[PDB]
Amino acid sequence: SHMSGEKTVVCKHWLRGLCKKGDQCEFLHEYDMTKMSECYFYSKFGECSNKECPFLHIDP
Amino acid sequence: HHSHMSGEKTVVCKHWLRGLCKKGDQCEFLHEYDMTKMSECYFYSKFGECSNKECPFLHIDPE
Amino acid sequence: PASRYITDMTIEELSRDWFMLMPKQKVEGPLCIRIDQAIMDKNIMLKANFSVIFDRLETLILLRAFTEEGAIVGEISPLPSFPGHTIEDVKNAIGVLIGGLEWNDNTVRVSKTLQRFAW
Amino acid sequence: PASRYITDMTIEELSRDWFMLMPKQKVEGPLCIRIDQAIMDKNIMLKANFSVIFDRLETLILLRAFTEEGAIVGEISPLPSFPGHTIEDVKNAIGVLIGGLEWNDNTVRVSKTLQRFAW
Ligand SMILES: [Zn+2]
Ligand SMILES: [Zn+2]
Ligand SMILES: [Zn+2]
Ligand SMILES: [Zn+2]
Repeated sequence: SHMSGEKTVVCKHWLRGLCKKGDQCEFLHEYDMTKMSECYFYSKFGECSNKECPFLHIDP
Repeated sequence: HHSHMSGEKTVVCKHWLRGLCKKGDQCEFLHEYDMTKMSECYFYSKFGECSNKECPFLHIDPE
Repeated sequence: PASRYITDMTIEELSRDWFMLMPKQKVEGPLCIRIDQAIMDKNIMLKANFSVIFDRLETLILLRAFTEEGAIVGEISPLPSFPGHTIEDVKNAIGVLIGGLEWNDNTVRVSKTLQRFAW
Repeated sequence: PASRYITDMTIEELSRDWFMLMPKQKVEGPLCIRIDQAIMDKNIMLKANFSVIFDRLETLILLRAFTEEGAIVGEISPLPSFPGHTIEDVKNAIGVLIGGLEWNDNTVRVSKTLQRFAW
């Protein structure tokens, strides 16, 4: 690999324009639909109202 | 075969639903949650789709 | 000492019924947690009515999350079919509620009484 | 003759890419309208870059809706394929965008140049 290590999760704050860490952020500042964090609502409530939710809907 | 009301409010006040209305009983719209009197969904109407799986507003297809 | 009641909410705030655009409800132990998934980017304040004994929260009556305009966006309430709950059940539920609000980019504050008696 | 150009947006604002949690996109005539259905209760300002002729907007380059924090939550852009749209096409699109934003309880204002030449 060309990188010493790699980021694994897209920054949700950056997605909404709420990140001010720029390149110093620990999360990815690129939209990669396959590296989005887990949906808090789907995890805690077992359901999510957004038909287009981009966050991971994990199950048992 | 007799109606008690002279007329009735036909659509729920969306502002009231979100606490953005101060008109109370005097509002042009209904201040009670009646799922059968909800207004039309602006997004389903102008865009033909809506992201809320639980959208309470009317989704009317181009007739 | 006899139990004493903390009442962060006014009679109106406590009795008001509120609307959720994207309803979320979870039964956690003897408590029910509700939150509107649509609510984002607001300054939220958690207020609660509850009894205290020995400077510790004893029984939760009702906890609600309010925006600066006074609108309710979430709440934690005891389930009727349960004989009771503990401060531990309350803490679990508050964590779930605060977590959802934070996740939706809301800034969350807790009443001084809740901070004092629930911590 | 090469018409005058109005630039409400900086090169960065014009070049930035933005994200919609609940994407909504509509192609109306020679223009594309985008809006995040998830954005609510904010003060929004419409800014645009466009050419003017005869004291009115002539050709829209790009129009974006900004929150007070500078975040983009909506947009009207010409389709690549076309060099031709009218000020009426632009006004129609603006009305659709403003309508969606106001429906979501956002307070919408338009830049002075947009007021002067188009709205
Ligand atoms: Zn970041
Ligand atoms: Zn989700
Ligand atoms: Zn009303
Ligand atoms: Zn809808």
